[PDB]
Amino acid sequence: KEEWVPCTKLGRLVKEQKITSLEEIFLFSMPIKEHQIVDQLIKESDMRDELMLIVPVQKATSAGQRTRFKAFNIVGDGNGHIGVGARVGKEVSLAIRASMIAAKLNVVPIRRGYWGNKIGEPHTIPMKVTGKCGSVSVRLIPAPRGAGIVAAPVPKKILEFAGVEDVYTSSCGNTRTRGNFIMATFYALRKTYGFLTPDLWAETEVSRDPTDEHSDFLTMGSK
RNA sequence: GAUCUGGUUGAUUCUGCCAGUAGUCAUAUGCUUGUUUCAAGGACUUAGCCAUGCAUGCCUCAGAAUCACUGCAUUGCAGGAA
Repeated sequence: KEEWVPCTKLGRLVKEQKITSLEEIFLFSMPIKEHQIVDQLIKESDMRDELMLIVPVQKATSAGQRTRFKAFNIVGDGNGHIGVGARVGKEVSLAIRASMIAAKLNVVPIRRGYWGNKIGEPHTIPMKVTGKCGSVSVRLIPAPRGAGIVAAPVPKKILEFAGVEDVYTSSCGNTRTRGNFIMATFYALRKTYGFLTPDLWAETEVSRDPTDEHSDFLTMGSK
């Protein structure tokens, strides 16, 4: 690795021990634009990467074609973090790198609940949801203990990395376009904190953004 | 186990069929085979045609005994065929 010097207010606060988790970030809903902030606050040997898809892309020109590779990369942790990203390069290893980097800036937390009696730790989404990308759409359905992941290959990875165990699924549209299939399943998971349930409502006391709190630091850093 | 993949373009997103995939006391047809338990089997086309043999008879203490029938006894007794 070649070293990090932060260009963001956020990044400074992460690079010293003030912000010690990604849930502080997630709360006040600040954007992450330096991949090193996800590296810093998530322990190593607990991230699981992999490449869902690598694929050629062309364009037409005079004399012949022009070729550019492309790639999809998915990343996350079984405590409820996941992201996805896809990018392009004119060589192979390029697109690989650029995907991984992208993916670590679309990290989003995932909420889990129960199907029935509340015992143990949550193994399943609390509700039905949907996502749509392109024509192809995806629906995720709660299921009881031991039901397991009943899904196609493509979705099953998304779910497994999230920390969702038992589930069921179904889809419509052309599911054979893989890039859209991925992104659909991703948009699905997101919306479990996008929906409001009697578990919550209470009008919680709200808190100041880390920037306000730690403002002392960031002033000195300017000088 | 409330699931999918390949094929229309120079490349992309759809619609839509074709092809792949798993069962079936559901039948046929090739290749192949060491032990044991269990079990369907001329229904599909022709409810078309049939050689030969067998497939429904029955007697007890208790309906009719002169077998010219059998045993024992010697003029009676017990079996008793068709």
